Amino acid sequence: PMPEFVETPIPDVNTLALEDIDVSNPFLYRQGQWRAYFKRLRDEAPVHYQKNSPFGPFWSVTRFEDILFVDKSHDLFSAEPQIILGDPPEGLSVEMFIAMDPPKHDVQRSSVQGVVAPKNLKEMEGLIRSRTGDVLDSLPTDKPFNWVPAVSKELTGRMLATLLDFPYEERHKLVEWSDRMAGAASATGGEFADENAMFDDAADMARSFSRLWRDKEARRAAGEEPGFDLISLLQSNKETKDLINRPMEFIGNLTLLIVGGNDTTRNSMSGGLVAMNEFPREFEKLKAKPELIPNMVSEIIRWQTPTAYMRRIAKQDVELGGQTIKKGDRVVMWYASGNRDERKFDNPDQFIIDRKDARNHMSFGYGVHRCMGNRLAELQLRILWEEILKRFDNIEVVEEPERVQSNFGRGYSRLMVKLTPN
Ligand code: HEM
Ligand SMILES: CCCCCCCCCCCC(=O)O
Repeated sequence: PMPEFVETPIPDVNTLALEDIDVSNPFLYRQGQWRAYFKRLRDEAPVHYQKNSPFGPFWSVTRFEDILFVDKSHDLFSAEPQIILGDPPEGLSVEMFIAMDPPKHDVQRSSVQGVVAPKNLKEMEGLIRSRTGDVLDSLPTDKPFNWVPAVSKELTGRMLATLLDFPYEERHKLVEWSDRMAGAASATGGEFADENAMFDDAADMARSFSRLWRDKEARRAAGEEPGFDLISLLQSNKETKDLINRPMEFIGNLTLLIVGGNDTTRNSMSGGLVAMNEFPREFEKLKAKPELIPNMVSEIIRWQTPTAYMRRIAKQDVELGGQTIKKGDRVVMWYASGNRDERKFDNPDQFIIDRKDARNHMSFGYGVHRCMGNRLAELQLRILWEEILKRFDNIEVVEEPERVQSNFGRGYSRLMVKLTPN
């Protein structure tokens, strides 16, 4: 059983020899050391091998251009068998096409991609906007409140339910299951170290998803209008009508969807407020020119980088950054560093809503695995800020945010916000 990660003070990077820089530490983000640690790696060892880590030996690729190459080169770097830095609880490795190489990756992704196709998103836009306005209206305006459960987690759970047509009153289950899987100490240095609960969740999820498939099939056989959820789409296409007969594909694809959209959406929604707090001239610029919302959504996603990395394994020896990556080595593409690389972005650490190249961010990765839900993610953020401008003249963070323990998700568990209506 992987032991629990206990927080200790992270020293300055200059106190360390290059070979001893270990960025797998899941408290780097919380302690505000990630920026300096990744800068030193970009400047002095952009392709860096760490031989001593709790998750095992690994390479760190930290420059924007080098990450691009690795992410795009599925001929040289495999996404199998996992894309988190460590390993899952033995027996609890779920099959997900995010950790699959072409050509199977392509078959499975194509079988679900229609759920976030633009025509499908347009039909979801009104429900997303309704819920966003209802949630914002319900918020207190005379006192600070925790934005994380009140807004980010609330809207994300509703969205995950809509994607699977999951019972709304059980939506919390999708988040709880996703949080435990992504926060496994063995995989991300997260706080979830009870493996029995992970096995319990796996069975509860297989049963819940199986019940959902059979329930939707029955309702379909009864002539219910086919919805815009993944289940309805899967049951509407010849190749996936029998998907329940293949349980690895079924449970894997559905688990990937909810984990993929769980804390990414949550921390995108919270992170924009943190960026507004650090660069409040950005809020005045936005109020003066709302047209900049779409570009600002890209800049929020660049600055926050809700998912810090994706991991690969070298299919062969590969020369990169003056180093020889050996076949079988684990290679970690640090999006969180790539997006702060001044070789691509001027003033990278600065939140600039009118940033000309904000759309060039690598927060969704690049290559065959580039985030499938990227348009829905941008849609949710665009609606949130449209509805924020309608209601509030100012939003202030009145307390230092509390940040989540993980080397994988970059996020906030507590964000105290004071709203000023207009
Ligand atoms: C800003 C929000 C989001 C972030 C930061 C994010 C992050 C990522 C990243 C980094 C990847 C892999 C990139 C790569 O390896 O090159 C990915 C893939 C994926 N994401 Fe997201 N994502 C977001 C939104 C969403 C949402 C809302 C969903 C669900 C609706 C989703 C579902 C997926 C799926 C299914 C994949 C696998 C695609 C594949 O492997 O072919 N994403 N995401
Ligand atoms: C414990 C092994 C599984 C870890 C969680 C699944 C992998 C992450 C999938 C979501 C990707 C993302 O959110 O960017």
